[PDB]
Amino acid sequence: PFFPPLYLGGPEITTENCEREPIHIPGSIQPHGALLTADGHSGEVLQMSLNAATFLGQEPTVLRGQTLAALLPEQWPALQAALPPGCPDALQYRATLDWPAAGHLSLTVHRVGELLILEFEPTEAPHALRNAMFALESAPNLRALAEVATQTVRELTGFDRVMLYKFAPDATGEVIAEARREGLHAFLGHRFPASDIPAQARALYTRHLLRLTADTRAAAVPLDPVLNPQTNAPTPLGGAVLRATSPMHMQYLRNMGVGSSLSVSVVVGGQLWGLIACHHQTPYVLPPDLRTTLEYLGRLLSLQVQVKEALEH
Amino acid sequence: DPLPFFPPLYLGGPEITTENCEREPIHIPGSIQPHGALLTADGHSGEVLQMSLNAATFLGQEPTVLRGQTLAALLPEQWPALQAALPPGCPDALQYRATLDWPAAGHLSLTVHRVGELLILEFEPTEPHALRNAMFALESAPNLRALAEVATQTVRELTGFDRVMLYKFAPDATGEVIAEARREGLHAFLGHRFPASDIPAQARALYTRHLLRLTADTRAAAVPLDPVLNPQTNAPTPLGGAVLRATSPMHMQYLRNMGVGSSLSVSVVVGGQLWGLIACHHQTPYVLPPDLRTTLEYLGRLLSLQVQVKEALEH
Ligand SMILES: *C/C=C1/C(=C/c2[nH]c(/C=C3[NH+]=C(/C=C4\NC(=O)C(C=C)=C4C)C(C)=C\3CCC(=O)O)c(CCC(=O)O)c2C)NC(=O)[C@H]1C
Ligand SMILES: *C/C=C1/C(=C/c2[nH]c(/C=C3[NH+]=C(/C=C4\NC(=O)C(C=C)=C4C)C(C)=C\3CCC(=O)O)c(CCC(=O)O)c2C)NC(=O)[C@H]1C
Repeated sequence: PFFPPLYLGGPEITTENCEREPIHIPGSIQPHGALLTADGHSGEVLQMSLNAATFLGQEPTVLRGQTLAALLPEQWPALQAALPPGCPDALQYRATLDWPAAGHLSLTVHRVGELLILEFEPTEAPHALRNAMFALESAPNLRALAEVATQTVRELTGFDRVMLYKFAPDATGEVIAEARREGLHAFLGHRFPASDIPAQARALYTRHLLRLTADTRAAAVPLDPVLNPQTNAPTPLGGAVLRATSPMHMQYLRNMGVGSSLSVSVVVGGQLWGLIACHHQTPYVLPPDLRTTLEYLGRLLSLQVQVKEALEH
Repeated sequence: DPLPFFPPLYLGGPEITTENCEREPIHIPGSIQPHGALLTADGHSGEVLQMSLNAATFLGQEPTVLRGQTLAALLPEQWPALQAALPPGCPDALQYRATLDWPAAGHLSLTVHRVGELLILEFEPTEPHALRNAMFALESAPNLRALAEVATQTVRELTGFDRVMLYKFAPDATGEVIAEARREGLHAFLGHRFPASDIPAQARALYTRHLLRLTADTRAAAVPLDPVLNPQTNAPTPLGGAVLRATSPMHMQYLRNMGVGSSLSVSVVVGGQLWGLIACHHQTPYVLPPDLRTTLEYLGRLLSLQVQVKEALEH
C-alpha cells in the first residue's frame, strides 16, 4: 500500500520505506507556478496554492469564492467540452491567457473525478522539431538513435546533461547515451539499482509522461486547504507537473550537484522502456512551449525505439 | 502481375493506360507543381545544375545568373547547415527545413534532401495549442473507431479541407474508408471499398518511405525541370522525396472526374507496412502552407503509434 502523507501524520520516509512514499499526494507544488482546484460542475474554486496572489494578482479571498465562469469567461466552456466527466486523468487541455497582471500565462487543466486541476505558469509569444523528427527516423540503429535523441534534446534545451536511461527487465537502469557540457562527470555506461526509481514512481511515470524539479533547493508551496473539501481527502496531483518533488529525490539531486532536473518517459508496449533524463547545474524553469516539444519527442522516440528494436529481433 | 517501370515519356516511354498502370515511373516525372520552385545542386561543390522553369519568378533572378553561382554564394547562411544536416551517404528520406527571408519573394520555406551526389532544394512561400490538445485526445480515445473519428475531425479542423478520410488497406491492398469528416452536403464514403489497383503497387511502395504527397490544383500544368536530365548522370532526376513532384496524369484525371480540386494524404505506417492513409479532398484548388503541413506530418507519426496501441488492445 502507501503510508499516509506527512501532513496527515504518516511516517517520514527513509531508505527502509522508499516504496511507500505517497509522492502523488504531497499537498504542495513548486513555486514557479500556481495551482487552483475547482468543482467540475459549478466551476467553484475549492483549493489554491498559497502563492496564487502573486501570479494571478488577486486579493486572496477573492479567488476562493469565485467561479471559473467568472474568473475565466472565454475558457470555461472549452474546459467543459475538452474534459468531459469520466475522462482519464491523463487527458490535458492547454491555453495561453493574456492576463492583466502577467503578460502571458500558460494554463493546463486536467480532471480527476469531480475536480478540475488548473496550473498556471508564465509563458511567451521553429524547424528544429521537424529536423529532429527526420533525424531520429533515419538513425540506422538503436545506438545511433539514442545518440541523436540526447544531442537533439540538449540542443533544444541547453540542459547541462541529457541521458537516455534504459530499464533492464528487473528495473535496473543503464545510461546508454549521453550528451553533456564539457567538464561534467560522464555517466555513460553506468548502471544504477532499481530502488533509485521506486516502483510507485515507475507506475506513475507510465501514465504521466513528464515531470521536473525546477530548483532542487526551493521550498514547496502548500495547497490551502490541504484536503479537498469535496472528499475531505488529499487532492491527487500526479498528473500535475507543478507537483512538489519528493524530498528524498531532491536530496538525491542535491548530493549529485544538480540544480534542475527533468525527464520524459519512453513507453513501449504499455511498459516503461526508459527515460530521457536531463540535468542542469543551476535552477532552470523550462517554459511550457519548449516542454511540449520534448513531450512530442517522447512519443516519436517511443515509436522509433519499437521500429529499431524490431530490426534487430 | 508486377513488372518493371517504363522509361518516362521524355525518354520515349509509352503513354500510360488502365492496362499498364503499375509500370508508370511516378518518381521521375521531370517536372513539378507550379506553386513552388525546385533547384538541384552538386552535393560536394554546390554547383546549381537543374531548375524548374518558373524558378526566376520565385527567386527573382535570371536562370543564367542562378546557374552561374554555387549554393555557397546563393545561401551563405544555410550552405554549412545543409552540409552538416545532410552528410554524404545519408538516406533520401532525411529532410532539412529552414525559413529564408528572400528580397523579392517574402518568407520562403526551404526543404532540402540528398539523393546520392545530388541536393534537391524546394522553395515555397510560407506564412495555438491545437496540436498538443489533439495529441492528448488521440491518446485518450477508447478504441480504434473513436481514434479514427477524432483523427479525421482534428485534421479537418486544422486544415479546413472539405473531406478528410481514414483509408485503411486490407491484406489484398484493397482499401476501405473507415472514418471521415466531411462538409455539409457531400455524400458519404464511409464503409465504401475500392479495388487494389486504385493505388498501384509502385505508389504504395513509395508511400511507405515518403509519407506525405499532394496535388494542390488538379488542373494545373506541371513545370519542367531545365534541363530535364541530371547533367551528372545524363539520367532522370529522382523526385520521389520532393513534395513539389508532379502528380501522375492518370491520378489527376481520377481526381478531376471525382470533382476534386485539391488532394493530400499522409501515410500511416505500422510495423514497416503501409497500414492506411489520412486522405483529404477539397473541391477547389487549395495550397496548404508548409508549416501547417508539418502539423499533419507530426499527426501521421502519432497516429502510427496509437494505431499500434489500439490494435494490441484487440486480439
Ligand atoms: C527511498 C527511495 C529513494 C529514491 C526515491 C525517488 N526517486 C525518484 C525519481 C527519480 N530518480 C532518478 C534517479 C537517477 N537520476 C540520474 O540521473 C541517475 C543516474 C545518474 C539516477 C539513478 C530519476 C531520473 C528520477 C525521475 C525524476 C527526475 O527526472 O528527476 C522519486 C520520484 C520523484 C518525484 O516525482 O517526486 C522518488 C520518490 N531515490 C533514491 O535514490 C532512494 C534513496
Ligand atoms: C491506371 C492506374 C490508375 C490509378 C493510379 C494511381 N493512383 C495513385 C494514388 C492514389 N489513388 C488514390 C485513390 C483514391 N482516392 C480516394 O479518395 C479513394 C476513395 C474514396 C480512392 C480509392 C489515392 C488516395 C492516392 C494517393 C494520393 C492522393 O492522396 O491523392 C497514383 C500515384 C499518384 C502520385 O503519387 O503521383 C497513381 C499512379 N488510379 C486508378 O484509379 C487507376 C485508373
